[PDB]
Amino acid sequence: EAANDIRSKKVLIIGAGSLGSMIAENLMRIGVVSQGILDADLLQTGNLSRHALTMTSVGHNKAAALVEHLNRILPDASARSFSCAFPPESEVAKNSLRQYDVIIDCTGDDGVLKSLAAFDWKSEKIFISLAMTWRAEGLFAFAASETSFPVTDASSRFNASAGAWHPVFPARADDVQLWAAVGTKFICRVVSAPGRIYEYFKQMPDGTVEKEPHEYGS
Amino acid sequence: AANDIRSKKVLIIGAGSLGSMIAENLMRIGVVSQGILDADLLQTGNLSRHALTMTSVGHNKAAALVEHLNRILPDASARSFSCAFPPESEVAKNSLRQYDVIIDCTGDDGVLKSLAAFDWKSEKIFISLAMTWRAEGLFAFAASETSFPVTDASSRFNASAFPARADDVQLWAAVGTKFICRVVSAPGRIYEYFKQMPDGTVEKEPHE
Amino acid sequence: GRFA
Amino acid sequence: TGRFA
Ligand SMILES: *OP(=O)(O)OC[C@H]1O[C@@H](n2cnc3c(N)ncnc32)[C@H](O)[C@@H]1O
Ligand SMILES: *OP(=O)(O)OC[C@H]1O[C@@H](n2cnc3c(N)ncnc32)[C@H](O)[C@@H]1O
Ligand SMILES: [Mg+2]
Repeated sequence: EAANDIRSKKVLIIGAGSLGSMIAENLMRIGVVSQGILDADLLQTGNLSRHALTMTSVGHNKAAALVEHLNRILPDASARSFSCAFPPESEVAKNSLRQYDVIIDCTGDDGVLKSLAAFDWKSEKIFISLAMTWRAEGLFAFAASETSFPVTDASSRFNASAGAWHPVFPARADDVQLWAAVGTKFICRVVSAPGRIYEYFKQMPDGTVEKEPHEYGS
Repeated sequence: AANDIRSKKVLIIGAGSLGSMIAENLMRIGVVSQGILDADLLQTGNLSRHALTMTSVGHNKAAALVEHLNRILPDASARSFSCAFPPESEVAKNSLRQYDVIIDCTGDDGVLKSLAAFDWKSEKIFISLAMTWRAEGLFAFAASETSFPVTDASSRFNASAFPARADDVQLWAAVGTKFICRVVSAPGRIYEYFKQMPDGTVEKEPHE
Repeated sequence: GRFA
Repeated sequence: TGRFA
């Protein structure tokens, strides 16, 4: 349904780090041209082992540089940068964030969850939190369609779930790319059917991916 | 290091959807010595499922990918081959015979028999990776021979046999980079067919 | 049958 | 629950 098509939705992504940058790129390539990207940190050389950007963006704000990359993917790309932390201090910035339909949290920070729950979004939004486990052995994937973010329930679900190719080893580019692909699919499924959803994915040593709750396959 | 791809020279024949993303993944984990063999130009329609952007449209796929790969890390040492496999010059064929791991990402049955007909003049780790037409599956073949086993690879592909989006190809790029790293860590005759589900979960069926 |  | 993005 066109009214449940993310390609027509404005999509804020709070956190232009490893997972957020790769998700933002995935969404831009499928046609999500109206993206907001919020991050106050600068890119550094140690980030490049697990990021969408290159050395040309080292020293630049992570949001501004990500938005430059995104606006080179498609002719109608209209990505916009917010070089600050959430929540903003300006009232203009807050009003700009309140124009986005889908608010996608990719920070891994519990304080950001608390800030989302406290911000006055002034209308119903499709909230989507996404983060990985410490060695990228799994992916927490929470979603909700409410005027205020449900921080308590999200935290509860996260706590309840809680060579170098092996998932137990530290995270590499391919680990984050795998969970950016699984999270982009989760983001598109949530927008197609909004509601309270929670899923926990797991990378296995044989190269397979599993989900809790189980849905497809044996 | 003998089991470590970061110290191996890695030729990647095919700088398209799957091969561009695999190359980038490998560069970011530390595979700095890479070759990239492709003769076609990057097209605007390729970008929906590719590692590069509009700034590379109109440029040879190999050269553009190598320019991108050399900007990823300081020690990146990617090299471009703007010709189709096999080369025509005898210098070029010697250049390809310096690479340890030859990774075919073309999906072309002609390249498979070209690999078998090429004289590598040494043992290599050959890896062929391709997807089904709607990226519902991934064919993942590997071998460690002095000549590419084209008959057997074709057999295992035939036995296993909406439009693919960026999240479909990126998932398989990740799976394939993990397959590539498992093969170089324990070389041998390996074949595995993966399948993606609507929620991004992956199932596997290896050949015995 | 195969697409890279 | 430790989470890394
Ligand atoms: O877009 P796609 O999935 O078809 O990607 C295939 C890539 O493989 C390249 N290709 C095809 N045939 C060859 C040969 N013989 N040598 C090098 N590269 C080759 C396509 O150009 C595309 O990039
Ligand atoms: O690299 P990584 O997995 O740590 O990614 C986390 C990213 O999230 C950003 N972050 C952290 N806190 C915030 C707030 N409050 N607003 C926006 N982005 C935020 C980190 O800077 C990092 O890029
Ligand atoms: Mg830093």
